Amino acid sequence: RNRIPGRQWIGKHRRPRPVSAQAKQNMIRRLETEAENQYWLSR
Amino acid sequence: SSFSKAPQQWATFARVWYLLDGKMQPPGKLAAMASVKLQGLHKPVYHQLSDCGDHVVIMNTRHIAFSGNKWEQKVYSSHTGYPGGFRQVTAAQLHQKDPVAIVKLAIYGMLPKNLHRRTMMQRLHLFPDEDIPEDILKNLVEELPQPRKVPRRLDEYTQEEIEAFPRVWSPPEDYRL
Amino acid sequence: RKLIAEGPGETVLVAEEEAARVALRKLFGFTENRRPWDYSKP
Amino acid sequence: FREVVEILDGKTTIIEGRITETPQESPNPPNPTGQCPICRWNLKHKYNYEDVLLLSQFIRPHGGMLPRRITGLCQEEHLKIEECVKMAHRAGLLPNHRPKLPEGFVPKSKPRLNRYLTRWSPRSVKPIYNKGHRWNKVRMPVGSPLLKDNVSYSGRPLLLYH
Amino acid sequence: VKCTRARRLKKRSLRTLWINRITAASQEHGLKYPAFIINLIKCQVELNRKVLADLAIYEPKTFKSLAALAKRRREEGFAAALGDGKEPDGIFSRVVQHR
Amino acid sequence: TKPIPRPDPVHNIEETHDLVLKTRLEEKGEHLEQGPMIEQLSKMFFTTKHRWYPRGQYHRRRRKPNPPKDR
Amino acid sequence: AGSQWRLQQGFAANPSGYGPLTELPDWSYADGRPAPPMKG
Amino acid sequence: GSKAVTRHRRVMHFERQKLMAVTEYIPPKPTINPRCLP
Amino acid sequence: FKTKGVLKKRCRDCYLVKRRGRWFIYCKTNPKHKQRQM
Amino acid sequence: PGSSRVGLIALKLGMMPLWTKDGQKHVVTLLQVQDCHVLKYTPKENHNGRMAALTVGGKTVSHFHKSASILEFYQELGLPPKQKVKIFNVTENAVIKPGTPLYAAHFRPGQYVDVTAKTIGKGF
RNA sequence: CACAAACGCGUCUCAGAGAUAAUUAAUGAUUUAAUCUUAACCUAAUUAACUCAUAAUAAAUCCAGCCCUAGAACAGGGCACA
Ligand SMILES: [Mg+2]
Ligand SMILES: [Mg+2]
Ligand SMILES: [Mg+2]
Ligand SMILES: [Mg+2]
Ligand SMILES: [Mg+2]
Ligand SMILES: [Mg+2]
Ligand SMILES: [Mg+2]
Ligand SMILES: [Mg+2]
Ligand SMILES: [Mg+2]
Ligand SMILES: [Mg+2]
Ligand SMILES: [Zn+2]
Ligand SMILES: [Zn+2]
Repeated sequence: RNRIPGRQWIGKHRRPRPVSAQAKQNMIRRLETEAENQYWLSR
Repeated sequence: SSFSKAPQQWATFARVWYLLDGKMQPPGKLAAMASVKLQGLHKPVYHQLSDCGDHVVIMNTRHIAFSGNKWEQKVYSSHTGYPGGFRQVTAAQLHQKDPVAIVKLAIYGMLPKNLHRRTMMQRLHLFPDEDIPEDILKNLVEELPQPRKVPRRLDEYTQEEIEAFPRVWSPPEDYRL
Repeated sequence: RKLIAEGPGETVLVAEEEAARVALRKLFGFTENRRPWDYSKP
Repeated sequence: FREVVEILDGKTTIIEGRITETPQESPNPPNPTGQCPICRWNLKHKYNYEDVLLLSQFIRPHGGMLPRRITGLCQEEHLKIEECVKMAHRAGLLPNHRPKLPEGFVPKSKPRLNRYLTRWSPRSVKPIYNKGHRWNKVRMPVGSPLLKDNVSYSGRPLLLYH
Repeated sequence: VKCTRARRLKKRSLRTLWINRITAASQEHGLKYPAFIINLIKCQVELNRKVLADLAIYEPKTFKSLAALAKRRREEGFAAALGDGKEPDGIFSRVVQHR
Repeated sequence: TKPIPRPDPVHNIEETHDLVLKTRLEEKGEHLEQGPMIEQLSKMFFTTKHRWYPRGQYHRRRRKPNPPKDR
Repeated sequence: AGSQWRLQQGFAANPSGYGPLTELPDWSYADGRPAPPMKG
Repeated sequence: GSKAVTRHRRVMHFERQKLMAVTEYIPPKPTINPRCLP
Repeated sequence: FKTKGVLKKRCRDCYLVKRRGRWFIYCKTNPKHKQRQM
Repeated sequence: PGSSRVGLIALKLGMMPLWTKDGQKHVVTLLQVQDCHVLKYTPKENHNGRMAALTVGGKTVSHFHKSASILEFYQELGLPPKQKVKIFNVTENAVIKPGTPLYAAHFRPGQYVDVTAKTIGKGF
């Protein structure tokens, strides 16, 4: 009934696919790892 | 532990009838365990190529409960094939007409879309009230617990519990209730 | 009133015969749980 | 608790107010320094629609509610009490607090549909004929956003729109 | 080509079958699959899911003992979490080093 | 446990002729068409009707005559 | 799974990583002479 | 390809959407509510 | 009635009521002020 | 008040003119009852659950061109073979004992009837 | 209309209950006034749909030949009156 105009992931109008909490916790885990890395690179 | 091959195999692949009450229960939480027992995904001997699968008898289908406003918001739709033959019936009207339709369509949609689907709904028995044939009743083995704990109203609470629950506030004496 | 054997069957008579087979097997010592044969050098 | 009695004795009307003995507050609250009645009894973020014994305390016999100036509650918790009383009333709890009209109980209708956790009213919701796909989905709300602040023993958030 | 690709997918399909069988035989004892797995690992018992499904099918008392061990480890971990202290160390919470 | 259900009753025995009575117990026979037989089998065995229909020559010829056996 | 718990307890993320299940030689002769070692 | 500044809100790359979501503002939440504190 | 997006009182006798899930400007002295949110 | 009667099986003879006292002309179709008998009675709970079923046969045909089970059940009933067999929905207070004949005086002059038949087949 | 039929230009028949969207009301709290209630409890006044009362079909194994207002073939109805 309702269509995405053109291709889903290219155009001016894209798919409204949201962010997920699993992706959120993955991002915070990666930030904590790189924060530890840039602590160990300090001195 | 020491059995012959044919009765050992018969005991391993024996079919079991389960009983399930549907009074004050959500159809999705009913259909989750109904789908599991219709698969035989509660069996450690489960295989998709085997004919393992158990019967489920659900009673009290008329006393089904929807969480939230799904009784009026949720629709069930079908098409008869002819032009102008699109029917969108509200779930309240569909349960008013055919009581077993809601649970039947929930289990029918939740079961995996293979060709075993029709065969395993052939092992499903749905009754609107507590009126089961005696041939079905003598087949039963155990009753599954209900997935939702039913809340009781004020009248089922005993007066011991009424005076056991402390009074939070003190109303003024000049007020009218 | 003590359980010595229990057997499956399609029919009650066949299950009773199989239970008798389980009881006879446990009495005689031929079980699935029995000691395997000793293949050793004495 | 004050009641009014209206008496008709031969073209003479007498209206009287009579005081009936009322129950009092329990003597030992666990948190005496709290102002607000719920927040001094430590029922904040604890109760739900299921707790009939507390929702029966702040209601009228005809199913109505009492004002916040009388109840003494904080405003957010008064709104939470109002939402939970409405949810229990549509859920079929408190059966004895309906008004009595003996002419109307006899003409039965279709049986009452069992329901719970109803944020809205049954008579004012349109059925979702159009629905939607996953990238725009019309979600049926179950429960209310006023009760998202309750404690989570599983740790997962309460899914309010499904 | 389908033979090679289904040979690649055979390990995944058999692993999914083993996880379904372990989930079935653990829910038969009233214990969930992830809790059962992590609490069996927390007792330093390293049995893979193939042989765990094998015990689940052919070995009911031994799988019941394993589920009892996992439930005991789960209750012990919950008790140690609610204790908020390092002094109580349980009988199954002790960690055995290599020798 | 519950006791064994005991069921044994012979209502076909006649006082006139036991040789006819024993034949009356062997006189039960019935023939029925394909479609009613399929729905009767489906109702009896709680399966769908599509299993009970037969199969083609090409399908019955590719079945293995000597399948492997374990144990 | 449970690699994180093994990381706090000091073991590898993988049970195959340097454990006593790994550097022991999995077979030996019945009379007791040692086996030839593993290429890995 | 759209310009840097448009009027149609310029729907973002998914990694940037994840960046926005992880770096949303969260308020300080006190332990006990100061209104029904003493 | 008039179907509108935002609602206001055109005189002091208009009142707000929430009926059928929607908001209503109802007015008794001037019935031409009857408005309904969309 | 809500009861229903037993219907008939007749033979469409032909058509005739008819006239009324106000001068208008109507057309009447001739329906002749030749042999009408109630055959068997199916109960309320075994047929539909609301109204019982009464079985009515039509005009009388030959013994030799009917089927064996049909002749056996009509031999038990007691009547010669009928042409067409129909089912009528009848309330329990209007039941008729099977083997009873019926006549056109079952219908009184001045009434409204419903007529069911196979129409003229025009083929493909 | 030169076939016993078909045909219209000719003739006959054509229906009850529930349900609603918008909109009016009755009782009554939050907000002891009021106020149709995405407050309950029972209420009514109410379009078109849409379902269901109700109607049709709804008796298994004689079928060679012949007829048929039944039919492409296969099917279907008659062949004791006379
Ligand atoms: Mg596009
Ligand atoms: Mg496209
Ligand atoms: Mg590999
Ligand atoms: Mg390598
Ligand atoms: Mg560019
Ligand atoms: Mg014709
Ligand atoms: Mg008032
Ligand atoms: Mg008024
Ligand atoms: Mg019908
Ligand atoms: Mg014929
Ligand atoms: Zn407070
Ligand atoms: Zn105005």
